[PDB]
Amino acid sequence: ASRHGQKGTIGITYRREDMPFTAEGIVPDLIINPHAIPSRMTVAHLIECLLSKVAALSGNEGDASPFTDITVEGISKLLREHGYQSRGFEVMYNGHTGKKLMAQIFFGPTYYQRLRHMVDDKIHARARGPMQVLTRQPVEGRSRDGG
Amino acid sequence: SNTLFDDIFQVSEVDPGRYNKVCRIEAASTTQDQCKLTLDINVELFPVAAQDSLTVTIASSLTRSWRPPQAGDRSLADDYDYVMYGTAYKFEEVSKDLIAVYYSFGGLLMRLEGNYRNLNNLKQENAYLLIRR
Amino acid sequence: DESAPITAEDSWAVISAFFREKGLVSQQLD
Amino acid sequence: EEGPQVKIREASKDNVDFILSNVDLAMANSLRRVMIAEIPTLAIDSVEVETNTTVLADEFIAHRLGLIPLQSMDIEQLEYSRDCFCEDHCDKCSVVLTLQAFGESESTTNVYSKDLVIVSNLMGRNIGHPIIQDKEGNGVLICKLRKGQELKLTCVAKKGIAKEHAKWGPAAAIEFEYDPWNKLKHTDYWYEQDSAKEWPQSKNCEYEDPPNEGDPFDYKAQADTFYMNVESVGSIPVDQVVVRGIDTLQKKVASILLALTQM
Amino acid sequence: RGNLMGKRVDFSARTVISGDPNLELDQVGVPKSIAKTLTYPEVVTPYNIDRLTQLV
Amino acid sequence: NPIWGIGC
Amino acid sequence: MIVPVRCFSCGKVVGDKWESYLNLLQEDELDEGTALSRLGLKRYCCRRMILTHVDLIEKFLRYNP
Amino acid sequence: SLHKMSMMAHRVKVIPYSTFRLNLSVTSPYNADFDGDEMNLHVPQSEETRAELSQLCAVPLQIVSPQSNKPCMGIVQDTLCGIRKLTLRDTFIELDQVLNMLYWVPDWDGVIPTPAIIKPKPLWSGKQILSVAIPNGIHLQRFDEGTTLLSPKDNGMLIIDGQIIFGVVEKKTVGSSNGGLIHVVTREKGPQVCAKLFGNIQKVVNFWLLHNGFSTGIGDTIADGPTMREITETIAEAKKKVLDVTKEAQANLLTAKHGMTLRESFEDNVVRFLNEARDKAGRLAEVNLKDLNNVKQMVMAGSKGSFINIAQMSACVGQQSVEGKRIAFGFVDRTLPHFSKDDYSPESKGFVENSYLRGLTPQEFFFHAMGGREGLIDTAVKTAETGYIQR
Amino acid sequence: TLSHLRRTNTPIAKPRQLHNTHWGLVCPAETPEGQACGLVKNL
Amino acid sequence: YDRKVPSPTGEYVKEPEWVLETDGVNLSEVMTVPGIDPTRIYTNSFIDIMEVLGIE
Amino acid sequence: VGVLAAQSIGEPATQMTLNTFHVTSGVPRLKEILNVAKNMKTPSLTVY
Amino acid sequence: FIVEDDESLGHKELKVRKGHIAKLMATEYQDEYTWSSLLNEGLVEYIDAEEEESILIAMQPEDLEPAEADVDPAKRIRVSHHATTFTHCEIHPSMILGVAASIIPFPDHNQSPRNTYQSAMGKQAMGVFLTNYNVRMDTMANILYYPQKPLGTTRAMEYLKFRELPAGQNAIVAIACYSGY
Amino acid sequence: MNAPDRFELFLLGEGESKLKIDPDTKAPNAVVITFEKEDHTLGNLIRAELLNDRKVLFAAYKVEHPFFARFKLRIQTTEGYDPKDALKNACNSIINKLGALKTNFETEWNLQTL
RNA sequence: AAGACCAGGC
Ligand SMILES: [Mg+2]
Ligand SMILES: [Zn+2]
Ligand SMILES: [Zn+2]
Repeated sequence: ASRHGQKGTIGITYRREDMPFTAEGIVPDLIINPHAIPSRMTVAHLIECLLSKVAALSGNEGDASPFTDITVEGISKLLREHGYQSRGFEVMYNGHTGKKLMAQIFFGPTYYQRLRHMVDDKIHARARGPMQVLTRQPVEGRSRDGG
Repeated sequence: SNTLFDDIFQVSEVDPGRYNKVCRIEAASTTQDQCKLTLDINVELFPVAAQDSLTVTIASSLTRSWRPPQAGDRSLADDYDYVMYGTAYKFEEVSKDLIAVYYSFGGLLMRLEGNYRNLNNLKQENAYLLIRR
Repeated sequence: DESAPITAEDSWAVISAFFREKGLVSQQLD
Repeated sequence: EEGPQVKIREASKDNVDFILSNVDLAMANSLRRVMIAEIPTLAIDSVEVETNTTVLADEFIAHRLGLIPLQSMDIEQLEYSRDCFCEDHCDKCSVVLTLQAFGESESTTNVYSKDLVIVSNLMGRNIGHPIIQDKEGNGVLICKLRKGQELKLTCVAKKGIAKEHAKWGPAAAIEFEYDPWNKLKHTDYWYEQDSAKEWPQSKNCEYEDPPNEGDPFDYKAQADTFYMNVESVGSIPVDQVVVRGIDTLQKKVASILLALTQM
Repeated sequence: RGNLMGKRVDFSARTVISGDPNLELDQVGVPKSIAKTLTYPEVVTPYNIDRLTQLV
Repeated sequence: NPIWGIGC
Repeated sequence: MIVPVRCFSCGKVVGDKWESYLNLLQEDELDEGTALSRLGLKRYCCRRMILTHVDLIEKFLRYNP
Repeated sequence: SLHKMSMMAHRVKVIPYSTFRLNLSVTSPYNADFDGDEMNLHVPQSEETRAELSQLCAVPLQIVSPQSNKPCMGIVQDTLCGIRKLTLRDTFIELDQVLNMLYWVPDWDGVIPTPAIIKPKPLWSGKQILSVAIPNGIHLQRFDEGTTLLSPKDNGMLIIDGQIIFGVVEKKTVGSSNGGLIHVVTREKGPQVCAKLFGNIQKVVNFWLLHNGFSTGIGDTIADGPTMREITETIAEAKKKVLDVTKEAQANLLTAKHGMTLRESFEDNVVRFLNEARDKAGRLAEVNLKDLNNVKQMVMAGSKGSFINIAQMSACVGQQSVEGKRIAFGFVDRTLPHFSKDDYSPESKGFVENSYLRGLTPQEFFFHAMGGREGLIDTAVKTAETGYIQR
Repeated sequence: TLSHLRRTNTPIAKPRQLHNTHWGLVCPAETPEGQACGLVKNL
Repeated sequence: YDRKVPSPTGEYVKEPEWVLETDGVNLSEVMTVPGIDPTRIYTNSFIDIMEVLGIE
Repeated sequence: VGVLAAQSIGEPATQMTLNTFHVTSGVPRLKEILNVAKNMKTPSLTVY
Repeated sequence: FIVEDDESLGHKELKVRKGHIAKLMATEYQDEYTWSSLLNEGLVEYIDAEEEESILIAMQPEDLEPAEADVDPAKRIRVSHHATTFTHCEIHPSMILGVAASIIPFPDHNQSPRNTYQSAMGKQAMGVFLTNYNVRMDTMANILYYPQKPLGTTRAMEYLKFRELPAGQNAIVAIACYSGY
Repeated sequence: MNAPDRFELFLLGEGESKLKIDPDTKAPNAVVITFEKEDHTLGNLIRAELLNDRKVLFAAYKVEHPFFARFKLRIQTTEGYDPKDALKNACNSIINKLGALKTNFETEWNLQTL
């Protein structure tokens, strides 16, 4: 998850070839769905990306701090001085065929926290295991082999 | 294996209501003053502006899969510059004994009007549109 | 002018001044 | 000479810009990825730690070395440990390395990939060398250590490819573009008012002719010509990372025809 | 209400879901691990003896 | 709703 | 926590470049962005790699046995 | 588990990696998402136990929900969103792909349908291929607004013999809705046939989208250069239509609408003023976002968000509220200590005039929190009291 | 850890609210979902 | 209020009619008042309705 | 049938808000009703 | 900050001046003018919730002060300072936040209920909880192989030692549809 | 924990042919070829060069599911012309195209100084 | 082994 309640789990993992890409070469480490934006409304998320795509290129630390004097119109101008679209979007070629993508993408470096909670600490399956004493029913919890 | 329509119209106008690659055009006939034409079209493949002299045709012929080219050395009932395939759906009667069939080409709508193909224009799916100049 | 107004970017040093002396857990210890 | 054709542009030791024309995108792309993922290389794979007082953990360093770039020139005249008839490994399919690091210089002693020995018999073939491109002469700082912290390893390198692991592919980023002036219309530019002004023109637009308004939309035209750039990490010379690629893809296309015959 | 109207049962498993766009509507991908844990009492019958003696 | 309007 | 050999994103090596960078700062007195550029770190993928590393190992090293 | 559908029998597919992999369309019944959500699985044990599980609890039998006599599983997100694009008259596909697309439909008869165009380039349209997924005998008729047997805006929906004739396909035509092409295919063909229908409509579309791509970025939330102005002054003027009725109240120059307090009636207008203001504030941008704006697209497809959303992100966030009335006077006669007593204005009572694209001011930012805070509250109360009433 | 130390409790629909008086002294956002929500404030 | 209703000419048409809504509840009495339709009166207090008009 | 209608009813309730904002309705109302309350918050009564 | 119309050279004005400030960036650079002095000179006051009731606080120190004898079409529209009654000014509005939100970028641009969530997930990310960790015998503890201070930060992070103890890494995101996974 | 061993993306496992060819009943003169341990890299390349032999009546290919590195290729040709052959040819045309490429890239290279 | 309490997950 990022720092915007934009939590999500891994569905699959592709490699560089399979991955979609941009002329520069640059390829994503993560691909989250455009659908997690419209109703979540968390826009700053969208902004941190832009800003951070500049701070990436400029080496200068990008301030995101609360109520300051920094705007979306401003950052966009700073990103045009470096070379890429003033809004982030970039052209991409579908990793399987190489043909361009009819669309453009919001490709940009964003901070992501690796929340604890990895699958292999939850995955649990039982079939006739340790039975309780008083009841004689199964026992509770995956740790004690429960059901 | 015959033709089912032949007539030259004149583009009354060309409309692009929010379509970067398609325009629905309309034009009246040069023979009768009863035949109108409404047709969607690929402005990208075949450009067209207001006031043009086009010849519209129909019919079924030159259904198993669809062979690629190779017909370079085969029939070519393509003596035109636009040839769509589609189906017609409704058969409407606009007052009097004036008829009007509706043709959709896998997504492209069309309407014809008049009354003299009382034994020419069938009610089948078959239908090849043709156009030239 | 050791006596002039004070912009926004200034108030930060004040805050810096705060934690230099109180630290995130003042409350508990205090 | 014949079919598809190259036209190299400014080329160096760690890059190879060039224009590939008269080929189907489909085929350009195929070659694209083949470099990115399936060229045989040589990386450390097995690490036998003996002593280690570093603040880094065993498998953390282990990882590190997996990534350290080794030589892979005559990588092709070596065999995959899986095919070699030797229980485990040997000179005929592996490269063994040593690493000893005692903290003596009372003040941060560093462990660079340069500090690797090559204990097994190279059999006289370019391979197994700690690819250094660093200015001083100790590329890739493995790790630092203090006063009396020791660290003894022993690495074993093996063939393998980017599929098996990223620690293999010698590619590392590859530029690819085509038809900078959207003529083929393989894209629909996003925009607020003017696409053209708001969307950066590519440095690649100068080796192809501009659009020209008066012309209707050409349809029968196909994706021909691709402006690329092949960066390398070392192991294999930027040139080879292209040749060998072009070739492995071929070897595969081969067996598809070979496997065919056997049937 | 705690032990009768509802009890912990055997032959059950639970983990994390993630959708897969290549699975018939009614399927449900189960981690090998789990399938190798949950069993199913199938009586020996001259139709499945052959396969069962193999599975065994 | 709450963060849009009363009625909403 | 030490420098990351090779950039996650694209793959280009970057282990050696640490000292070069942390140096072109202290002495040659050059600002971040620029240092990287000469160190040969073009596209942001690898850029972010260096420009964001927080070398903890240093502090860890400050511990005794 | 509050549904007959909170439990359904599935075909087992052993796969690698540590996770239960379920189909998307069977998402809303359980009501799950993938942000960490977990699922319980039970295994039948008798020969009949199994049968009982497959003959009455099979997912396919469940497609039409008895509680609302309509299906309860449709096409969500990507598949929906994209199925829309693929349908537009502007969407064309050439042989190379029209082939790899037909291949993905498993039931494909092995026959490539005659091109919707032959003249210069032989092309096809989504409407065409998407249709290869629809079984024969499926007749569907619609009619939206200006919809008539030649739908101009390409509205409505007409499918005859199992071929899309006209109209675009989205939530309305393929959702868990009444007329639902699904609702119809279930009824006309059966649990089975329709259950397969998903995967197909899916496989084709998802694949297609994989290549056409789709995204969203701040750019989708910015309003025209002048529109962002035209709005500002729709709040200024709206501000004065408030200052005005406040002057006219601080003079006793207004009568009490029977049944309401002189004060209450004051609010009743302020509220109805800011609301109507806000309402068009957004509406200016709504029509200001072209048929290319991604956010718009994701709204028409019906796969996520609505007007309101755009509004609060590109125009005006809105008025904040708790217990039904604009931010109270917790501090004797004022909203925050940063305010002059008795300030009944909107900038004090919690009206966020700013858009998310622009950013809330401390005050705005705070009220907003107090507003959301109320929200979070019941989502953390009605959660189990609702469950009791259920029980 | 920081967060944990700067935490507040409150023995058990109006208290959970973010009051005006809360400005400056307590953080408006950080506060647990479900169960106890608003009965646990951070400085 | 909006009350659809039978035009003499057949078709149903818009014929809004005034209505009085209260803020309290007594029925047995506000029913026998000259000027109301004790065939349409209605309190949301079902408890009452049953007591006055029969469980049905 | 019963368990069916039982859920069929309670389900579309888990999807409502405890709030009675934006006459006593929604969540608390249903409650009010199922309890066969002798003193609802909003009694009110419509006469034509 | 205390305002007091103590200006025999104008109007109402923060007792604190740019001379007091740079007098701090003095001792600040020494790594004798702490926070204890900023208070022993009546330049700042400790206002409890009760006393708050009877004061008037100005937000931005700057703007909410100098007279008036156009504006940017981008920033958020700001109301005014139509008053001269002010008694105190806000050190900084971005101080009404606690540890949690302080790490959230542009919390003034998201739907408040979301910020409230991240406010919780942060206490569940990975990183470094101390450096001595290598000499700690605690059950369960996780360290992210390679940390990374964010490409974008809060000025507040500076006191949350966040830059030296990150909770994550800067991933090369790409918001798009693809395999449908 | 449940993920396969990486080397399953290219190595054929216990008795398994790269190719398995099955006749298609759906339509006449058609086949479906199962390629094991492969991907788009090779699939799409073969698919492509077949719409080149204007003697091939059909040619699409697909990856059943991403977890498994395999893929199906369906081909259909004109009368009395076996597709398998068209697969050979279109496959050979591929190597030549690349054979030329390799060469044209080597002479080209040598002429470089840097 | 059973319980209690705190914490956290959808
Ligand atoms: Mg969830
Ligand atoms: Zn060997
Ligand atoms: Zn990189």
